[PDB]
Amino acid sequence: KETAAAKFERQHMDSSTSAASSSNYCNQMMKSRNLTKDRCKPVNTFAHESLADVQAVCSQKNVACKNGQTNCYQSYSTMSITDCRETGSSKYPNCAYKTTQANKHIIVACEGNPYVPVHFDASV
Ligand SMILES: [Cl-]
Ligand SMILES: [Cl-]
Ligand SMILES: [Cl-]
Ligand SMILES: [Cl-]
Repeated sequence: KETAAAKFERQHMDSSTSAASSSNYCNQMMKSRNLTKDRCKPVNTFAHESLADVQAVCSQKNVACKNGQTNCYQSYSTMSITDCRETGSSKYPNCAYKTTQANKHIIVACEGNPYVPVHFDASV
């Protein structure tokens, strides 16, 4: 079974590029990160910062999660991220995604030792 730390890294990390280069970024990344295997994952967000910078968020501004938990952390500075969401024509096994790139603060839930991000809550 995939660990909660590695699951976040597979779903929400993309340090290779600075930003989403094209509209086909999500269609390629959702397939490459195995998020369209048996079901097209409706909403997923990739971060375009180094692994150390996203892991550093857990020791930053402590905020409440959307569900009610107190282990979420908002980043101090705005980070380059891309939100991938299914379009109207998206239907398995032909998953289609909308690519939207913007610079925002990231909010991530952190747990364990070392204290690393496991869930991507939202972006502000
Ligand atoms: Cl791990
Ligand atoms: Cl997400
Ligand atoms: Cl680590
Ligand atoms: Cl998540």
